[PDB]
Amino acid sequence: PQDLSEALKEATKEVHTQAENAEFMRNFQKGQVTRDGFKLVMASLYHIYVALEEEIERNKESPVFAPVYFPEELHRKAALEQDLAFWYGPRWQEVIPYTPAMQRYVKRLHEVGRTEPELLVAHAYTRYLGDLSGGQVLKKIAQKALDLPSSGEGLAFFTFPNIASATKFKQLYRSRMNSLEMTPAVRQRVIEEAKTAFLLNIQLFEELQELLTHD
Repeated sequence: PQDLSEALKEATKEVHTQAENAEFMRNFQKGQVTRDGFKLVMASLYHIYVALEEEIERNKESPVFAPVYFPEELHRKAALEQDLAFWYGPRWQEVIPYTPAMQRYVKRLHEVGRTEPELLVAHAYTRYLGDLSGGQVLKKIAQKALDLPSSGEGLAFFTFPNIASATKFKQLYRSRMNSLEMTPAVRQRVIEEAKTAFLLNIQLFEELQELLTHD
């Protein structure tokens, strides 16, 4: 439907559902997550955001991405750095895993950011706004299921400090994205890449599940 944000939601409803029904995520959402599994998602998110934010910076001035460029409100890399230092210790950077499923997610981000910046919006929208909207619920599940100490660290990723109202921010983001000048042909590629984003998360979930069950 007219608005890109609406068309995107309709065409990805199927894969979005498959993403949430993916075993690993399904369990996490049901409160079934382990420290090992949670550490894997956090490490995964770090690699994803590092690559995504790297590509955003390279394209922040392009007419195709500038409208959805909100560095202070959304950057997550720094937050994940604080979090990984807690979950993996002081030497996290040389200990966190970087699996094949994480690698191809990163690869795709770099591909899009370097040659087709017009599609970066598909990843940024689903990743940022998706994480922003589901964070508080996932955070509580994490706290309950993992029983961490009153360390004051480990879940910074789940709080977007520079966004007062998640609802008002999403309204603004969709507005910028919905008023983005794009061809019905370019528009189709973007919707298709939104699909790619969800599919990349599904293959990641499938791998993390496999890793945990066979270690």
